[PDB]
Amino acid sequence: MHEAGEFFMRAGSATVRPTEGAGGTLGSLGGFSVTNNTQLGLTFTYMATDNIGVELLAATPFRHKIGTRATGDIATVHHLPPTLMAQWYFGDASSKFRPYVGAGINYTTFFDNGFNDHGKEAGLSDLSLKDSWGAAGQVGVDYLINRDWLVNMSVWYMDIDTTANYKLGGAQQHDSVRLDPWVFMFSAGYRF
Repeated sequence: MHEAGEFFMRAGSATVRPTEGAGGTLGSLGGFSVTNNTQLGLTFTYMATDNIGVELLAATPFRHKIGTRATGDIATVHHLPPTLMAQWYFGDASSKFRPYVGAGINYTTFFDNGFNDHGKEAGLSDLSLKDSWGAAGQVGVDYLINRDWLVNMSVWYMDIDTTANYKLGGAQQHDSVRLDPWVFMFSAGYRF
């Protein structure tokens, strides 16, 4: 059984290295400040029945502080470490490694801190950080180290969307926030 209903569990070794500029086109706006820490989790890949499967990466709880010029740090904010990365096998039959092209999607949901005197007392405003989906296209390759276990290697580039707004005393805000740091996805994989 090397396809369809295949269950393979891996490690959640996500090496994040935030230190880029702003985007990657020809603009500059939306500064951010997040701490790097997410190299101790676990991944779970499951195939349906067509060389296609979903990979769920879960690790420690993400926590950081707002680093925008708007206020310059003042409120708290936490995201969800649990992300879903789709995987699809493109052309396979006999090779030295087990390639796989897919797309990593960052599942962002659940509320967080940030509220204040008026915000908290108003159960709104301040929040900003809302749910979103950080889908990004990328490829991956797994080296067959052993016959009972292998190693999966993958990486990212830049592609994520995040909504920043809420109800400010009875208003509808909306701020575009993106945070796609240098996160490396690599770890061992085994049938599970």
